[PDB]
Amino acid sequence: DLRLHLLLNTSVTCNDGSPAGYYLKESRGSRRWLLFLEGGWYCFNRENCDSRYDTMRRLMSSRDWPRTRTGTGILSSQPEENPYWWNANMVFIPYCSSDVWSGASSKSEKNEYAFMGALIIQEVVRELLGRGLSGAKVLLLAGSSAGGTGVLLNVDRVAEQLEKLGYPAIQVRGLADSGWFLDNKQYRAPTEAIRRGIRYWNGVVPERCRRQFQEGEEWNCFFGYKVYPTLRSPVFVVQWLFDEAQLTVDNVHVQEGLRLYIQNLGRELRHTLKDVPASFAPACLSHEIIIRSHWTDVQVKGTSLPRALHCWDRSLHPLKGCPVHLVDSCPWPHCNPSCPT
Ligand SMILES: Cc1ccc(CN(C)Cc2ccccc2)o1
Ligand SMILES: *[C@@H]1O[C@H](CO)[C@@H](O)[C@H](O)[C@H]1NC(C)=O
Repeated sequence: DLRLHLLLNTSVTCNDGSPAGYYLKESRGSRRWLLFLEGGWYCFNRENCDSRYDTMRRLMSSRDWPRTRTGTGILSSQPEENPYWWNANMVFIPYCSSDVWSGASSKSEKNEYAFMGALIIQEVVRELLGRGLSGAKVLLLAGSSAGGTGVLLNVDRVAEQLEKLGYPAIQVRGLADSGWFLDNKQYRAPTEAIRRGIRYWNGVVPERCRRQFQEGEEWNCFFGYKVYPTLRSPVFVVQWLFDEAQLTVDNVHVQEGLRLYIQNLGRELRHTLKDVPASFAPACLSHEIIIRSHWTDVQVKGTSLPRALHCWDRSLHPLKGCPVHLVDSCPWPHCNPSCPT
């Protein structure tokens, strides 16, 4: 199991002012570190954050967190469950900031809630350097859903943090799972909700992307195909072609009109990944995968996701029989027989 540590700097807080934290299982024979960002949507004004505090409070507060968590999927220490990185040092960072890991605002006389996701990541990294991270060869920042978008927003800032602190030898990389969305036309909106969120959170985006889109337009950097070309750290993108959260925001729940909509969505997502050299994108209706225990089951062109990630590792030392770019071409959900049931 992974053991809970609340942050020693208690000014870095969850939404309600309680300390943020992380779950850790050390592997003293390994110089690889996996830091995973939890997901779970977000809230963008006082009224909908109040609702979330009533019935999704573990995503806003550490008051009720358990002392341990079992590592699953890519966070498992068993080679049978995790062929990729079973011997790595494992970290799970709970999502308690409701800001897609972008915020830098404290609770105050003028703010009912604190939104400190970007600062939580920074503080976890700093405290881990005293526990063994200082000796690392590779730090893989991973995440699912809102945490997958969080990887895209934060991987280059972690790389800059470690450089400025005097650790140029640690290679920082990103793994974004189910966080690559389209700002597309709905079947019957994310952009306006994210625009309001950034102002409510004092949200921050990567510097090069901010400089392209400029003031008032930072919401663009929450969309994978717009922020990814601005990033310097290596990033592997995992994305279902028919993501259930994408379909929810598109108001989709089969006649000709809906058939054409769904096929066009799959084609648009394929297009945005054409020039992403490390990626895994199966033609399935699902959401998240990398901390699911049966993440080993799905394959594209005969290659599993743990295998693709291992091939990525080798590429960062094309490879015969070890591909890193894997995108399905068939045009309908479950045209891949290995899709989750
Ligand atoms: C279960 C879950 C957590 C987060 C999400 C994705 N959801 C579309 C939120 C989002 C993320 C990034 C950008 C815009 C919106 O699903
Ligand atoms: C705690 O975190 C805050 C916000 O990031 C920072 O301003 C402060 O310097 C930190 N305290 C210490 C002792 O590092």
